[PDB]
Amino acid sequence: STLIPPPSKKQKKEAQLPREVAIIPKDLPNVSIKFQALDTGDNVGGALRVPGAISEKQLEELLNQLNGTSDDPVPYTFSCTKTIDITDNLYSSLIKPGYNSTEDQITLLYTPRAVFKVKPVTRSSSAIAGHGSTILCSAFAPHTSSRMVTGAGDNTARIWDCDTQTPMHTLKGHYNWVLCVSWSPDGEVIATGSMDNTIRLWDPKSGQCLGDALRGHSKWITSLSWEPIHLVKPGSKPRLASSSKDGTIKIWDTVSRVCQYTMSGHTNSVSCVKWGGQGLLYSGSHDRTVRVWDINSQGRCINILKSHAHWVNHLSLSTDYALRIGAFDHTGKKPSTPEEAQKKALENYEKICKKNGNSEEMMVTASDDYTMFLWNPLKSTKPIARMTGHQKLVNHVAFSPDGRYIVSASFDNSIKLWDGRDGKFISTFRGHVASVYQVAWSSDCRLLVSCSKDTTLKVWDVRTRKLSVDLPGHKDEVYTVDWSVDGKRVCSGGKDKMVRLWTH
Amino acid sequence: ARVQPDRRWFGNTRVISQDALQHFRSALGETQKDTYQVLLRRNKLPMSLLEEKDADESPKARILDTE
Amino acid sequence: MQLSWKDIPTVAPANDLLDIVLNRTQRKTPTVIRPGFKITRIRAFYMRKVKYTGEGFVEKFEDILKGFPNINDVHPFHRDLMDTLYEKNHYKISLAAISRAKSLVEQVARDYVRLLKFGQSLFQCKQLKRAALGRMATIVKKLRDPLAYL
Amino acid sequence: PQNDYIERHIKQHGKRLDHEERKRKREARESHKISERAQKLTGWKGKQFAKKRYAEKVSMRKKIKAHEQSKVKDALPTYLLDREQKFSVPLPKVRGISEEEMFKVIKTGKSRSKSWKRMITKHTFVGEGFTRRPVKMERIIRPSALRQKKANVTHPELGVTVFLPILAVKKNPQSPMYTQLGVLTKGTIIEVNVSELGMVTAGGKVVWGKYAQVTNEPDRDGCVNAVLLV
RNA sequence: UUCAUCUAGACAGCCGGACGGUGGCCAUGGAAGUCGGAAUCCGCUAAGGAGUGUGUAACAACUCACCGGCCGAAUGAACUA
RNA sequence: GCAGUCAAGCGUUAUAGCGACAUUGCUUUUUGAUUCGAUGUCGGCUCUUCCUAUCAUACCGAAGCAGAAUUCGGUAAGCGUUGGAUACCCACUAAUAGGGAACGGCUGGGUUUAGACCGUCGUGAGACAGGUUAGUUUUACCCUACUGAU
Ligand SMILES: [Mg+2]
Ligand SMILES: [Mg+2]
Repeated sequence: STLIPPPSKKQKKEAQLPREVAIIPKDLPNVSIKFQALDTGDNVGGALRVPGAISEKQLEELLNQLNGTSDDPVPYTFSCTKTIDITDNLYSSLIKPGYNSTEDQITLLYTPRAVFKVKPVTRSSSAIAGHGSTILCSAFAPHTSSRMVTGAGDNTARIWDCDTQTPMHTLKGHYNWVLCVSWSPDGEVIATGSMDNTIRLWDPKSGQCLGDALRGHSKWITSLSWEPIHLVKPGSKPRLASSSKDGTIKIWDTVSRVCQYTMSGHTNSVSCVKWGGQGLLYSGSHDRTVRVWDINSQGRCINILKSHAHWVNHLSLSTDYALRIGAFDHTGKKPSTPEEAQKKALENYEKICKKNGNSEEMMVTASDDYTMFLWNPLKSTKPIARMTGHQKLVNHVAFSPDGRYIVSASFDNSIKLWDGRDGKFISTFRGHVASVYQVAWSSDCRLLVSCSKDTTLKVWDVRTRKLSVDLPGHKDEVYTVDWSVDGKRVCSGGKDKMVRLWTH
Repeated sequence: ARVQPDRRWFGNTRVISQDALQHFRSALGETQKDTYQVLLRRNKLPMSLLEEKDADESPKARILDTE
Repeated sequence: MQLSWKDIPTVAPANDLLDIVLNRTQRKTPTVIRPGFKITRIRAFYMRKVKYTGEGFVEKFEDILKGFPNINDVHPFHRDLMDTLYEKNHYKISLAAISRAKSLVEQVARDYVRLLKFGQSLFQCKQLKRAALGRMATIVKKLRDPLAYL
Repeated sequence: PQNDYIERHIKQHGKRLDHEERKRKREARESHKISERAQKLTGWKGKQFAKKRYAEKVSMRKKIKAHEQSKVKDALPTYLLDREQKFSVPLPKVRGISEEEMFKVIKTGKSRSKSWKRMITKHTFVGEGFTRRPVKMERIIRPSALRQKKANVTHPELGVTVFLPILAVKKNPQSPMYTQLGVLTKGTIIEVNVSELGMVTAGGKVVWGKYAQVTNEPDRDGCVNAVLLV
């Protein structure tokens, strides 16, 4: 094993020398600061003088008292413009490095954060067997973290109980490889789209198949999306959109188990379909185009976006986490009535959708031309930004659950972090020695997990922009990874025919 | 000329840890070269892993794949 | 301006170009060498084979490269017309493939002449010459589609 | 003339009056002409003609088989489909090479009376930081044109060949003297850099050095080919 | 040498038929079997490909895949020496 | 070259093993950009003939071959294939093709012995990793062959 060079004799003498102590001064003068929001740029109080030894919690309470919301405070983070975040106190964060003097003002930008915290996963809970072939897709239940669905190449899916790390149900309806699995946003039905151009619906509690399979596609299913709960009328079940290799997006109403619309504008294989929160659908396909359809206009193609020089491999939405989670939260609370479920889903969607004046739903498309494009398809037809820097194709892309960051996993053994609003480049996550297949965020937007061809997972801290923990254990390539809604478990699977569950 | 069967031929000869990779990656870039220092011996390192530089632009897409 | 580009010599495909160059080497260079001759004579024989084949490939590639117009350097009207007719991207990519193949052939020729300087037997010199010609042939066979397009 | 002027001329004036009959008669004579060429062509042209005839017949039989087959009638993820690509060594015994073949006698002096210098005729690996010794003390000579730094290493799993740098010469089967001189012949065990292969151990360590065995004669073919020992 | 065809018709030749839904769907300035991409079905037949090639800007026209009429006795293919 | 794939065959009643034609990966990536150790035999002058694996000249075939020009190919050795500068350039030219009878008479570099100097090594006599300069071998009237002559 190759080791870093040892310290020299002079360095050992310097180590044996006594150390300085970073203590807070007592005669520290008052500092003038100006509050400003990151999303809106609104100034609170103008220039206010605070003690130089102000702590982050006391500054948060001061901001809450300025806003008039001390009764129900919301935890925020602070940054200062080179932008430096506030770790412990103002003196150590800014004054101790000496970048800003006491006489000069300090412009503090505040950004809301999550009340809860997710601890990083540091070990494997279990390595569960059962599948006969390579594992292709995995997903967690939205309501609970104890249910995981995994579809593999042995023409089967499996429902695993995450509390005991044991298999619970086996789904054996399909005839060919189960390419994609998905859970309903209300947690009622699991949809499996397979290699044999079919889709099957399953009740997970009984582990049973609901009627016959959905048929009509001529080639294998590529992606599945569900209608958002906040758009579904109460008392109704969400519809299922499916993309496939044949170039068509089919919409299925599961109440009558029929097909309503068959969008057919693409001339090549549709890579992915996503059902947004404003009654629109976005499809990325191998004909270098992204098609924007309207569900309210008989499935007509509203727009065609053409800016890529190769296949668009993946797309993501700003509110994608909210659309996937539906009405549930990180605490696993279940609404009593469909009306309450619809209202809670609407609030969860709006908290990400409507901000900084007008409600916007940004989209990001990652393609085989080594690049990504950031769009705002509602207001404009041109792309808002172009993200470049990857030396190989960008296989996966994901918005943060708060919609403030974009993470792109490419085939050049790298991940890249970009701003979620204007698409400016932030940082590079390095450490994988093979191509990164896919990525996943944590619930509080502070941790990231990625699976790679080098048989390893990696957990990264977004704030410090560095690797947190490397997770080996898989015997071969890891194809699918997911993080639970409560941020307690991580599931992974690949060519070793084993489901790896990881916990803190 | 014969080679005897041995399990030493099939073992790993050189490995590097993630912490060592990060240390050398951060050190490569912070070096301040002195004109009066000469290179007496080069350290043996996986330079293909350690030499990763952020690039502002990506190369052009290969058009022969699609057309 | 040139205004006309008819005087471009015929571009043979990959297999036909290989036949032309290799059979030109076999015809125009001496073919009888004996194992009882001096090692210097044997080395010179096989060096001449490698160098002549490399020169033939290089001059064919140069005749291709000089003949075709420069799409960016012509008048913008002609540039737009040729872009509409022949897809300027494919045009430049094919010509760059020709240029890169020329460079690779030159490098193979130089390297194998240098290696043939240290041959110890007729068998070894023959193997080195066959290796040089086979690598040149692989380089040329990789140009099947750009040559037909051109 | 401009554009497709010959096709326009054929459209507006036709062809020669005996064109169709002459072409039909030539295509009818083609079988006799092929047989006469096969029986008359001599030497290299005859050999090439026979080779091309064999290739054409094989292609025709494959086409007929494909038509008849047509008339009779890895478990990859979504993002990877529609995309394409004992402890015994593979060469436990190789041909022995004597010192007479390995070394070449170099003579020095005006009358060439001294014969103590020896030149290595095979390809060598000299490592990093190599400086030639002074000529008065240089007995063993490794010429620069025969020095190698990289090799084409083939991985048995996944079936890929990569151009990898050479790290060390572990064992030359002929002699430990050749091992310490760095001679690269067939059957030699070398150490190669495998950083680009992305191998990770069970403990999370990145593998960047492994062993390979040379499978060819670089002095014969101008390059080093090796198989990775996995 | 082994498979096949054959006076309820052997190989060549000549003549006739070679249809209808239909200009099948998408695409194209135009594309009707014959620039392309995926289906490649049904009916009536003795038989007739959602077409083997020539040909048209597209059609048209010819052709052969196949069937029939005349002719009347052996013939074809693959291997071996 | 190495490693692999397919299968017309070969082998067999144990879907073992050989295996033509094809094909992939490395060498080698995309916008026509921008000299690296020959350890021992080389070159001229004059002049003849031979090979064809044909550069030119003669006659043909094919090609988006309009004309002009050019490319590939066929028969073909009758006839030619240069002048210079220091292996590469310049020019003329129809063209400046390759090779054998040595490399299984004059003449320069080389086997150059005795003189001399510089460098490296050696305690030295001396040797060489080497570099420079100066340095006598002189038939024919014999037989045949060839050219002419009785
Ligand atoms: Mg000839
Ligand atoms: Mg002397």
